[PDB]
Amino acid sequence: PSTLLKNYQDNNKMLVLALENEKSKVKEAQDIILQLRKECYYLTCQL
Amino acid sequence: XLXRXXX
Amino acid sequence: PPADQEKLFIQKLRQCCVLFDFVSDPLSDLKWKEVKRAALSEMVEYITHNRNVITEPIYPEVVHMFAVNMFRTLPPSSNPTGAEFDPEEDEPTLEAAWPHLQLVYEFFLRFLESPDFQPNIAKKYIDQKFVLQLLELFDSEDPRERDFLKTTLHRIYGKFLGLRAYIRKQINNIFYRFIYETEHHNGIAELLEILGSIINGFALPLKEEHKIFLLKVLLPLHKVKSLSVYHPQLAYCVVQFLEKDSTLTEPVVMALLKYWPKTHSPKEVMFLNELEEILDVIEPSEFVKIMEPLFRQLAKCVSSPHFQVAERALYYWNNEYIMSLISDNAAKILPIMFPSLYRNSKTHWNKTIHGLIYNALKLFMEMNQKLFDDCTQQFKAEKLKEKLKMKEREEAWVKIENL
Amino acid sequence: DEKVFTKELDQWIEQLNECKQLSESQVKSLCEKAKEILTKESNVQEVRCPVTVCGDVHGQFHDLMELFRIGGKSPDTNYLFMGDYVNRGYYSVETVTLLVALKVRYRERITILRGNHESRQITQVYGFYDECLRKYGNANVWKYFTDLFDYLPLTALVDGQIFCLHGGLSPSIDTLDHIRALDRLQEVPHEGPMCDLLWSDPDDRGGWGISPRGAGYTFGQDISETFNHANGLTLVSRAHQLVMEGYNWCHDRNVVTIFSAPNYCYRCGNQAAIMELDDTLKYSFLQFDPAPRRTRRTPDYFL
Amino acid sequence: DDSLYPIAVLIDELRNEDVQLRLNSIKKLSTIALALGVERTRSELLPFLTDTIYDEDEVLLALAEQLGTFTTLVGGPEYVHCLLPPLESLATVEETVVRDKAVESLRAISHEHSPSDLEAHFVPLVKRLAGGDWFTSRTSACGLFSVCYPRVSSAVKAELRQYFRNLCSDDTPMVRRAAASKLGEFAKVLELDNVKSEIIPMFSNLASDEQDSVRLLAVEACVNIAQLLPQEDLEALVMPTLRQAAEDKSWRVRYMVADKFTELQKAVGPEITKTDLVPAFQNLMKDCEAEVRAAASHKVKEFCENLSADCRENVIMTQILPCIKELVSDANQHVKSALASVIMGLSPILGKDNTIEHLLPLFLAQLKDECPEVRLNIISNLDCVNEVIGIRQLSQSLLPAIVELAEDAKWRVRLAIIEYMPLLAGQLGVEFFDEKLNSLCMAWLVDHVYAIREAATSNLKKLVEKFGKEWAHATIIPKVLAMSGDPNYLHRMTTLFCINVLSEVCGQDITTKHMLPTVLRMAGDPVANVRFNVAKSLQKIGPILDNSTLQSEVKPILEKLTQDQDVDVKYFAQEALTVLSLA
Ligand SMILES: [Mn+2]
Ligand SMILES: [Mn+2]
Repeated sequence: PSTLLKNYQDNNKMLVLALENEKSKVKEAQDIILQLRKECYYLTCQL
Repeated sequence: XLXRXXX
Repeated sequence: PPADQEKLFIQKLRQCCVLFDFVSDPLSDLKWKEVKRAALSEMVEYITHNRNVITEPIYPEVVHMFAVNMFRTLPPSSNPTGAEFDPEEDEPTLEAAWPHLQLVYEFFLRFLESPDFQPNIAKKYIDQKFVLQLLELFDSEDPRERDFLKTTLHRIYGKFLGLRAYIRKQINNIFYRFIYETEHHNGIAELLEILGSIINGFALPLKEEHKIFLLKVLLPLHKVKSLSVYHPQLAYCVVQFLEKDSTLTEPVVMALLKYWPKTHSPKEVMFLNELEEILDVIEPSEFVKIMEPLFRQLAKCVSSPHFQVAERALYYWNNEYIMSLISDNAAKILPIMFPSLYRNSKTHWNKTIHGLIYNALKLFMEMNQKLFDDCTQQFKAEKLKEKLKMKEREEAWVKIENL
Repeated sequence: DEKVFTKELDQWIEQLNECKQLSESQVKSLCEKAKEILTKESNVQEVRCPVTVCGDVHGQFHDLMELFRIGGKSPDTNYLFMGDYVNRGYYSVETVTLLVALKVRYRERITILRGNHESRQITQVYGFYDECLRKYGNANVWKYFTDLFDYLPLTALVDGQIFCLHGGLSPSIDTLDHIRALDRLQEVPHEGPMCDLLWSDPDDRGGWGISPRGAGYTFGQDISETFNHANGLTLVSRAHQLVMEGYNWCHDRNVVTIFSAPNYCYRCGNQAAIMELDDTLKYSFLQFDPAPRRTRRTPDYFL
Repeated sequence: DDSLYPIAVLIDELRNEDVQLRLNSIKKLSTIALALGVERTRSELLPFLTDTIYDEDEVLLALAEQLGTFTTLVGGPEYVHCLLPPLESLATVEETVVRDKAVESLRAISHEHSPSDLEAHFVPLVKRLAGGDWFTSRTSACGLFSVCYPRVSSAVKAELRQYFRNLCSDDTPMVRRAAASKLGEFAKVLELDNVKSEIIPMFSNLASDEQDSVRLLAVEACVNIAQLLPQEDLEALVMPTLRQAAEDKSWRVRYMVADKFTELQKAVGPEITKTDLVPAFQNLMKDCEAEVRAAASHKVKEFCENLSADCRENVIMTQILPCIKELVSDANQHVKSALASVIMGLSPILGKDNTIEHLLPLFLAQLKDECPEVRLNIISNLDCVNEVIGIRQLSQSLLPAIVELAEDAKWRVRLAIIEYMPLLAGQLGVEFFDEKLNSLCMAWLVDHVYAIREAATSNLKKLVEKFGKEWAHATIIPKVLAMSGDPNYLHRMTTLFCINVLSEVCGQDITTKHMLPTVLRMAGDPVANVRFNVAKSLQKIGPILDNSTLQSEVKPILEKLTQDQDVDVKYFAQEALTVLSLA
């Protein structure tokens, strides 16, 4: 009855840490997208 | 109860 | 049996004129409340399924039964008033006599909806006086009451040509008072829903009365603080007129420009949203008339520091049809839009709208390659215009020593 | 050694006590002066032992005045405010500018932390932005105050023992040093530790969990107990969630919620509270109600 | 630049797109006019502002304001009528606030019109406005009648009366509302037998209007109307209409009556009050609607205080008193609240024995009400009761309840009692006070809320002013100083705040011997807040002391604090040395 709860416990640091890591990754990808958007703009300016 | 972001 | 039925009906209408107290004494008369509750309950079922019972004498008996139950003075507001309160956040305060009130409403409705119902026989009793007191009821705090009233007045409007002019004039009065005197009324939405359906019904070469009604009543409804409560239904009413007669679009768009919120952001988003729905119906001919004033505003909005204002504006670019009207008018629109989104390309606190202005600038150059950065050429024409200004005032003040 | 400026400040403060805003050029100067003092304060500010600790205020100036009536005048008694100075109330301009004012006159007597409403985005969807606009006619004062919010410390530590912050705990955070290592000089991010600290709520679901607010996390007793034991804290003191008694214990008293805006948005009917930490760090709470509140407006299309 | 150059610049400025720039022009419109002739102002600028100006409501609002101040600029009273065309237009404008300024400006300049001009220019303006197509023009007109009327010929007066009458019977409630608004104003300007013959009918019709929003405005008018008129005309005319409003189906109407009730009582005079206003008031105190009952409650003492000298006892004791008793246990917090704030003022009216018999139990039920606002409102006016009944009687009947409220849950109630203590103590005397009430006052100093501490502190100064400095030395001082060893800095500062106050009136000796020593020891308190208050406190009591004490004792300690590690201590020390001239 103990280890079961203890498992759910570790399983949750695990999942949360992961969620927080993926969230981190969407934000970094958003920065790539903003840069590229800027680059498309600068490049179309010289057309 | 006004809007979750908080009555 | 075939007759003493008609006497027993009237007898029960009478007994339903006894008003009961649900507020002051909430524990009183439980038994007799039920008696009444049952009494009009069966009267619904009675008139609902059966037929040929709306006989000539029961008309006054019904209208009177309604009036004595429905037409009271509404109590003091249960909500605080003032500049620091949003009526959207008001606690729902319910009509405590709804047990009886619902069934009076439900009844008078079936009484109306019967195919055996004779208008020009009832009209003796449903008169202007009745309508006025019915109209007063729309300020009820209870949404269920307002809901029934909406449907009831909507029927009455449909079935009595005599009363149509009066009903129009009377609700107009209600709005004028709301817009120009009190800025408080609970039933604006509901009255507009009725009006929406009424706008659709209107006839081909739109009548002057209704044009005036759009320009003088519906547009100014836009200036009141609590627009969010009824804006959808207001926007609908407006859009329908424009569908019915396209020549109305310049005045309406010019009006929305005239009323543009300077200190109320949710309303700014509300206007932007309403205007787009308008552009979704704009004949190109009517578009050429209002583009420049329109986009001088959109320029202000796009450069707005308020992310929800900027966003909603910039979202106009995801509209294929708007985007094409921009395209084959690009001559005029681009030199006014450009400075705005250029000043905000170098830097921005909000990354999303930063992304959206970069995209927007892209779509503009794809329309007509415009290396036209005689943007700063205007920034000088404005420095000179200011030097001529200040040198004019000099002359005027030094001409105060006067004749 | 000239106090020409403290005369000027004393005037600004006196004015503000009469619920009168400062001017554009005064706020700008105020924030400029405020930045320089805040910048030298830590992500986890060390706060001296006798203080009175306060929850949310949200522009309810007259209730802040009421707070001072319960607590004592803003020099004589030390205060620590846990953020959230600006949104739902009718007087956000007067409230934040007063509190900043007090901080620059008495940097040692008052500490002000960042809450989740001290941020460009939140300040726009809720009142503050429009308040600034109808009280000044432009977005400058907003720009100065929001620029200033990036400089507010995230957390306080009273006597190495009572951890003070607006939101609650973070999965990315296990120690104060994790907090000290952050770069706070920025807009509140949508995700991450800085965000969690201003957004999270404790709850009764004994672990990390999804926040019903679109941000931060919920957390149960076991996090609090670990976090307290790991850092040698006797109590987590926090302030971002309305409580009807103005203050609320939970998690076997590892955390307290303090909330200082009575009858929130003038709707909620809650009591407010503040907590006094005395010379020997014994606590006591003071609850209080809203203060006795003693034409047709200008059209919103004017300016 | 030539003759009309200043107008060209204005045109340019109103062609601008920055609305703000257009405003600055309009704000500087009197400079334009001065630049121009007086006659170029008249025959060119004025017409320009009339025809050639289409713009936003904010600009029209400014123009309205400017035009209200242009009389001299246009050539003075010989020429004010020039201003009317512009103002007539603005009076027609949809936006409420713009047309309101327009009216305000029109009223102002009317006084500059000769009666001829009022007849040839101003009155026609009122006609056009009052008979205009839209309700905005018509509502504007209602504001203009009472400034031209007293100064025009009787034929013109007959016309103004007709138009005013037409407005009162508009198809729209918007105009009817605005009319009823200006009915009293207008009445006050009519010749009296026109009040009787033409205003009464107007008033009667509005008072029975279908809309209750109109009807309630007729009540306000009834007051102005009754005040212009003597006992006998009231009975035929305004009274049967007034008696109706008090029974109106609309609580909004019944509320005005209740709210305007004493004003009505005066206006009508004691005779009709007795016959008509007594039953009405009773019914209003029994209204089904609480706001009405509350409103009426507010008037209970006023009404009674103005009843005729003869029947005063019978009516109060037999008609009003039992209503009051009923109202004391009303369900609604707020009607009970209203009553509690005026009921005690009844005492000097019923006299000693009646108060003790009838009023007292009431006071006691209100002194223990569950609603804090009730009990706050009933503390307010206790002295007025002490004047009618004895102080002996007071301490027997009410003192026990007052003592209970000294430890009330809500601090504002606690404060009410504190602010009343000094007066009350004076009346009981020292031997009574400091046997039965001393500790109670001392406890306040140690109360959880600052405000209570604060109040109890100045209270000390008031006490010493009636008991003198040696009662202070033996009774107050040592408990006050005992507080300098409280573990809590918050209560320690109380000791300083108390000394600040007590020094002012205990005199040099007591201060120096018994207070100063405690202040100087506190200079070494572990907590800065205490320390800088020792500075503030030495500043304050400094002048009371001999220069030798100041010099050998105070100065060193202040100087020691200027060396303090803490910025606020250092500042307040430096400050005390400047002020005391020990720097
Ligand atoms: Mn918060
Ligand atoms: Mn908050």
